[PDB]
Amino acid sequence: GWSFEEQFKQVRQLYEINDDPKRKEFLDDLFSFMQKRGTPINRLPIMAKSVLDLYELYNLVIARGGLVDVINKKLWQEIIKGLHLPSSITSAAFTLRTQYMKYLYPYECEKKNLSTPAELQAAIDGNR
Repeated sequence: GWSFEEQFKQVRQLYEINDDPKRKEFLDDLFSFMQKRGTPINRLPIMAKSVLDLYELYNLVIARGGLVDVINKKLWQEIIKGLHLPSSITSAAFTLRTQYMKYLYPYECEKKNLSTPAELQAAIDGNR
């Protein structure tokens, strides 16, 4: 069974990444909003000696033009390329969008309000 405290200590190493005020303040705001449940994100795996920085995923998403733009254009390949998969490419694309949707879709919309969950379905419906 996967222990919950294991995901908890993984969040502490995220803050230890750097004492930069921008990164520290960002984590306090993002985790605090989703803190409604009280637990961190979905999971935080460890890459060799590096930790999967959530900040990197968000910065890459905006660097593209918006999560909805990425879904409708299906530019998940660009983010997957940065997150080099081992060699099995499991639900790599699917795994990224679901965890983001679980606690980062409201946060992204709150910070920029790129679009509404209504038109998002139009973007998701086209993919299907």
